[PDB]
Amino acid sequence: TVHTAYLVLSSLAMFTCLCGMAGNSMVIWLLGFRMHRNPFCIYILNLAAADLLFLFSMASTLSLETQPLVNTTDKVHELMKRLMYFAYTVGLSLLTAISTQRCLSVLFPIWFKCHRPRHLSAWVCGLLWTLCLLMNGLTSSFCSKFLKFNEDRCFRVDMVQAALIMGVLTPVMTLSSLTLFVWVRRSSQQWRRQPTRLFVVVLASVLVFLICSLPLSIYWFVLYWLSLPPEMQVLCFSLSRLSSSVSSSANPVIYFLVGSRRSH
Ligand SMILES: CCCCCCCCCCCCCCCC(=O)O
Ligand SMILES: CCCCCCCCCCCCCCCC(=O)O
Ligand SMILES: CCCCCCCCCCCCCCCC(=O)O
Ligand SMILES: CCCCCCCCCCCCCCCC(=O)O
Repeated sequence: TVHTAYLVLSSLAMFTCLCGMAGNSMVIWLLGFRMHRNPFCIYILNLAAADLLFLFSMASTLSLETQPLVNTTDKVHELMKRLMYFAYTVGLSLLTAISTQRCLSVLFPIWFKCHRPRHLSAWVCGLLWTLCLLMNGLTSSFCSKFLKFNEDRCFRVDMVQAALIMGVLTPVMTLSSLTLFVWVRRSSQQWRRQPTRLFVVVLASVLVFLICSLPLSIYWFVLYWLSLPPEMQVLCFSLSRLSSSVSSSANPVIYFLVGSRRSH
């Protein structure tokens, strides 16, 4: 019954996590000190690193939660689960930043070329990492069974994190991507040959972000606390992990391969 769906989806999650390790390692290798004169390369490398950490963290979590969590595979297990959620949050924030950068590259092209700071991406990434680390430190300091545990404070932290994500990251990313789509459609499709590639890649990015990345967020930060019966909460959690791992493994294909002008 449910114990078969759980194990099969966990096996799928492990497989896509390992594929994500391979892909993100290749992307990291291909972006070292070079192929970064393009303003669209710092974000991709940072996203690859964050996705690699996130997929490694689920790989470890799935390996550890198989064997009994008696006394020694529990503290490290929760540590790397917190690491996984931190990396997931920073990856979602990086996706939002990438979409906003792509939108601004066409909404304000003169500013993007002759006025954007050469290191704007660098400190935006640094600020995103710092904010994600601070928020996840708050989350772990109020929700961990080891560090410091509470019910009301943990619920409040989860609620504020869910509000932040679902009211900043999803609206900003969706509006930026749809503004890019509409601007290209209503400004370039009429004059030149229709940019079919741009439309299809933008739609694929939005679709994969909406139906693959959010499930884990909407489960962990919302569906966890709402009173839901068991034997179905496991299914939601496992579907969320599989969708998020698929999204993180497909990010290198949809962001680096589509946009590999330099490596061509
Ligand atoms: C207020 C809470 C935190 C909100 C963080 C939002 C992160 C995504 C939006 C800004 C990122 C992209 C900024 C411009 C990037 C560029 O054009 O190089
Ligand atoms: C962190 C992201 C910051 C984004 C700031 C956007 C700057 C826009 C500046 C005004 C538009 C300049 C180019 C068009 C000029 C015009 O309107 O005629
Ligand atoms: C876990 C906390 C980490 C905090 C700092 C993380 C910084 C990640 C890397 C940001 C900059 C990447 C390289 C930029 C190079 C450049 O364009 O000069
Ligand atoms: C560099 C970014 C910040 C990283 C650290 C974030 C804060 C750590 C977690 C909070 C620990 C203490 C929380 C309050 C404890 C209490 O009120 O009993």
